[PDB]
Amino acid sequence: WATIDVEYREPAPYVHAQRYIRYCGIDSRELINPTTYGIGMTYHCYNEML
Amino acid sequence: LNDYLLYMYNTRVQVNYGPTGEPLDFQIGRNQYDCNVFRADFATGTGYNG
Amino acid sequence: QIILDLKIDPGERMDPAVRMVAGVVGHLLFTAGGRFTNLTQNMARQLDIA
Repeated sequence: WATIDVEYREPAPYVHAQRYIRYCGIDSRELINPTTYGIGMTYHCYNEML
Repeated sequence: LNDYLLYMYNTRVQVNYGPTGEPLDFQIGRNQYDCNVFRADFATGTGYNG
Repeated sequence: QIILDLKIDPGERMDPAVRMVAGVVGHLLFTAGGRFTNLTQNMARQLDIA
């Protein structure tokens, strides 16, 4: 809802599928520490549910 | 090093990615220090000693 | 001369009951401006998100 799910990135190793699936607007490019990654982060569907 | 300056286990600082997809192509931190210079370049020796 | 900084270990960083009280208490215990400082630049950041 009012977000960018799919973003087409620069040419990928396999040239037939070069899409980036970003669930709820998370540009997950870095490695994840599960304690300090989701601090201060939200999206449009989750705010309009609260 | 691209998987070390981005695995943030303290509070996450901001990061602005470059246009390409090369490693160490970003600007990290609050004062936005350029991280492109630490890539190897054998005609100048830009990252390492010398 | 002796400043202090919070630990890294999860389980207490994910505990919302400990993390909420330790933000309220921390503003009444330490001095973080003016002349001297008991905290670190990084620790006092985690006591505002708390």
